Amino acid sequence: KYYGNGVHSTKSGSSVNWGEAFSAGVHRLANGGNGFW
Repeated sequence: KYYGNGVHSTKSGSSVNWGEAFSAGVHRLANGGNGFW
């Protein structure tokens, strides 16, 4: 499930929600993985 299942209200930030989801996960890999590189 990706780019579709949004916890927050899409009304407020539909496009911002999708990106926010993935962006949030980056924090996990940022501690031990790729992160943003």
